[PDB]
Amino acid sequence: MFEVPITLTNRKFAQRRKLKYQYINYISRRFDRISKKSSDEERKFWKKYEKPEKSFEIWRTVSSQNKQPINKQKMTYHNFKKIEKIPLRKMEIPLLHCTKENKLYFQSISRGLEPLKTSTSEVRNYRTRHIVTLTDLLHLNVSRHNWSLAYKIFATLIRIPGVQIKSLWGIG
DNA sequence: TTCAACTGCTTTCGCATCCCAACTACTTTTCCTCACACTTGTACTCCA
Repeated sequence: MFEVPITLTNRKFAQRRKLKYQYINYISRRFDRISKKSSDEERKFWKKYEKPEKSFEIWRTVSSQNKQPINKQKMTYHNFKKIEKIPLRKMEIPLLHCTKENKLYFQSISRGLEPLKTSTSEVRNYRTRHIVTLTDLLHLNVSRHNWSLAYKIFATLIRIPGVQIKSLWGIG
């Protein structure tokens, strides 16, 4: 349930985000050439946005000049399936080089259908399996205001290698 | 018959642009663990 302090990575997750952010670069360019009639591939993505670094989300005052008139002309299904088609053409040949469940992912996440499999569950590393165990027992006693026990879990969690700042300072 | 620059000399011992590095990333090195499609009979009756 609770967040874990692991620097966990797998090839199926390194691909499935890269399989996603490779695609998004093409469909972003395609949206602006139809707006013109009217290469890490993820390092290239975040150059469109400013990472907030103070808050989670870049919140912004509103009663100011950051306002806009509402755009009138809206989407339809006929324009959406023709603006995605040419990015869906070029994507299909790297879709057969990637693994089929990464390929099952991008087929599923492009029609809606967010993933229901959370990444810290199938990792099965036996050391992360205790790091997932301890942090769900760490928060559970802090939830239950049991402090001599949640001390003991927290003293044991910081000694297991690979744990982060996340557990460290927050519940001081 | 004079003005104005070129001129060597003050002491006496001893003191005294190129490289490197940081951290976080991404990647390669491979080795190990199984599945996915194909096929002949046999089984349960099928129509003669």
